Amino acid sequence: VYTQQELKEKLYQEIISYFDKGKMWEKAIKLSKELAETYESKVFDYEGLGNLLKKRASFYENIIKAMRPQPEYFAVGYYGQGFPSFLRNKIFIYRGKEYERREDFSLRLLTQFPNAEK
Amino acid sequence: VYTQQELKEKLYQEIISYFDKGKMWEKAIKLSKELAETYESKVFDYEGLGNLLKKRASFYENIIKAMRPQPEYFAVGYYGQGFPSFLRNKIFIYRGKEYERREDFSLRLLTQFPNAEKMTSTTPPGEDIKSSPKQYMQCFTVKPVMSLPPSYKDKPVPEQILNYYRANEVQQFRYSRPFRKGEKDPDNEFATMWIERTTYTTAYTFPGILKWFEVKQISTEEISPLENAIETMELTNERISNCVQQHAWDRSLSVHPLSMLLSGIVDPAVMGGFSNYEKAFFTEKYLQEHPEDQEKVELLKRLIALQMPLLTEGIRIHGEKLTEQLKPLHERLSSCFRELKEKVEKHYGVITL
Amino acid sequence: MQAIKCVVVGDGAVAKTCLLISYTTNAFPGEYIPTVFDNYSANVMVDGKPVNLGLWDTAGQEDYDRLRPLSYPQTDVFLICFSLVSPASFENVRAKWYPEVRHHCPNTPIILVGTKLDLRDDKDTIEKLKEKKLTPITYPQGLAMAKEIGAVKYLECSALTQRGLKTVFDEAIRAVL
Amino acid sequence: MQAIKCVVVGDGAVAKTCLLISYTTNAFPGEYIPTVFDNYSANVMVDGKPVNLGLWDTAGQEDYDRLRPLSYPQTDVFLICFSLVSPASFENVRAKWYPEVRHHCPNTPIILVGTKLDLRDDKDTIEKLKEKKLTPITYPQGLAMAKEIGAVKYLECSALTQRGLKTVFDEAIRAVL
Repeated sequence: VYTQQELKEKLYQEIISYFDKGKMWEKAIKLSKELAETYESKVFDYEGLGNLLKKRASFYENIIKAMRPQPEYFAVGYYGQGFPSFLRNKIFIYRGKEYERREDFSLRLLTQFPNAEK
Repeated sequence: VYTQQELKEKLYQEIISYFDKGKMWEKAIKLSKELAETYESKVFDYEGLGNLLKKRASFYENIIKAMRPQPEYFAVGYYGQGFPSFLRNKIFIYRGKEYERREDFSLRLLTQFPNAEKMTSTTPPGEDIKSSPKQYMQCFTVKPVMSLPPSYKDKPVPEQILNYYRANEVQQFRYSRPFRKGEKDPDNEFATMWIERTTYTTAYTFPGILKWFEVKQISTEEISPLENAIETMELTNERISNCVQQHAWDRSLSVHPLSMLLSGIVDPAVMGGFSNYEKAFFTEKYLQEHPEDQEKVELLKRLIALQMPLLTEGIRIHGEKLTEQLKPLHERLSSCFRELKEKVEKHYGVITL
Repeated sequence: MQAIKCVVVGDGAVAKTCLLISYTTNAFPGEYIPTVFDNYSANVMVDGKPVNLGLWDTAGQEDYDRLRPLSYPQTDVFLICFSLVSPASFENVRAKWYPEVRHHCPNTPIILVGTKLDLRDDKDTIEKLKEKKLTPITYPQGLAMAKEIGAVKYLECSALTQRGLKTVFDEAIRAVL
Repeated sequence: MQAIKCVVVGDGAVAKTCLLISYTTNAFPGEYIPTVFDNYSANVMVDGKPVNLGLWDTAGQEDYDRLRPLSYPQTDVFLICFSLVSPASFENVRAKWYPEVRHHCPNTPIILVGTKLDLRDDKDTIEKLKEKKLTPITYPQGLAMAKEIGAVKYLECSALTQRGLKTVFDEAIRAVL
């Protein structure tokens, strides 16, 4: 059955869980606000508000307390014509990983294709 | 030093603590919101947001989880002239205490003054005492007008929210005046009922700086016996709905309250209100007593009719709690319930969904 | 939460109905609202903690003897009720209301109430009863029936001035307590 | 958090400055931005966990010998640096840069780097050095100095093609590790 309400309820609970474990807490807060608002103004699941506000407190504490790395951003120019229709001659500015070394990344993008030159 | 920011910070922390321990959590939430907003938008004390939101979660959990008593509201008329300039001839509608007994409260207000007597004509003032010395008093318990809170008239809010509003943020007050108007016919005590209710406004919203508070505006009301039947049926149906749901939201609950209410419904043994409303209204003699004032009866009919399925759901929860001990009680309950279903359908001429 | 179970039984010429309908409504003397439905319960405590209380309103009609006996089982206290300024009431007490109810439940604390306590000293009603060869049963006879039944307290309340009514139900609640 | 301390010392005619300013800036070959301030530190790890790393940029000027000795105390590893296609650099290595720095801190793991690794096989620069009676010191002589100094690894990197530069600092970091 799942009327729309309890569906988004499950969706937002999972989205919050993902953002939580994924170290992006600004968004996890930004959505826990929408949850709590709809709970306490439409369904009054005050146990929900309880544990939800608990989680949001944890979110704010994590944003300040710890510290998390900065991804390195590369900029890949898939140049030429022997490339597919969607990679041909335009730059894919790959987000990277926490402390990726341009050699490591260009290495993985060697692995991504034949003709590993520079 | 204390620049303004950290001052209100201390103030609001203390205000929240007071409202917390004082069992008024709606306001404690309403203020923890202001705290958190100013923190995270002006000073970024995210440890503050942490513990603050923690506390607000506790607040919401308490509002729903537990249950707290309802204060009883009296209405004291310090009548006479031997009273000071500020208590002289105006009514102080004291907020009370959790289960205060009008004797206990009028006792404390005996202690509050010399000349511990009582008045008797509780409805009107006393003219001989309108300027007399020898200080006069009158004490009586009244009923709190329900606030009509915003944003709550359409949603199906749980009970806790409503019962908790049922005594706080209250400003209008009401009392019951039984006036005798009609024939003193042998058995029928309900053919003379008239109520001229007491309208009381106290311009400060309980609770506040002080428990007591003087009334500001006082008005008279009027209730005809048909309209009295109206409110009696509305209150009856609401009582039944409330007990039904309040037991639908708990499991370790006594079966006694529903036995109470259903027994009350079934057997008006000492005095029977169904047939007495009948004798008063359903006969043509009342249409000779009321040619053009009729549709009150259609209201009464549809309200008892809507009582019928709510009564049925009460019987359903009764069966959920029915046992060999409740076997004879539910036996009679089912008996008179079926009889009443057929009575309303065929006997009355009334219609229900 | 805990509850209280108790009974009120008697004739119909004394009107304990008004007494209880004015104790529950919280109302002022002389301004009671009669209500249609019987079984006046209430949510009021006196001592210790809040509890749930009812008042079984029992008919005075004779035919309704068939329906009554099943309430008494599994109760906490009982309030056997009589009147002091009604001799027919006392006759019914010595005939039916004391013997049979005490017979169904001889095992429970019991309390006794004295109704119309202001007409026990009213000269006009006493006069009209003397002319009708009717007696206001005084306190010693109440004590006699009390020590015959052994109630935890023989009490006397009223409804024109509510004298000790709250005292009566205070004692009744504190009977188990 | 944990840090890394290490030194780079050598002449001025080889330009290790460009090497480190292009390893820290993350930049592409042939597009380095020189910067004013020395002491090129960085926030980059290779293995295990993130750490803090610096690169002491040490002058090649002779007068600045008065200021240098105090950096070496309380360090973790040292990167003694030379060039393969510069004979004057090798002379200074055998005279000053190997002996004295090894003298102040004979107790620490050590690593060696080989600069201008693409002019070690470039025929034109080799020709111009032969005409100038200048020799490209080949790998076996590097091995000789390596087993004379006992470095955990003798490495050879570059800056025109960055060949193994990251390998050099990988080994240097994993020296303690």
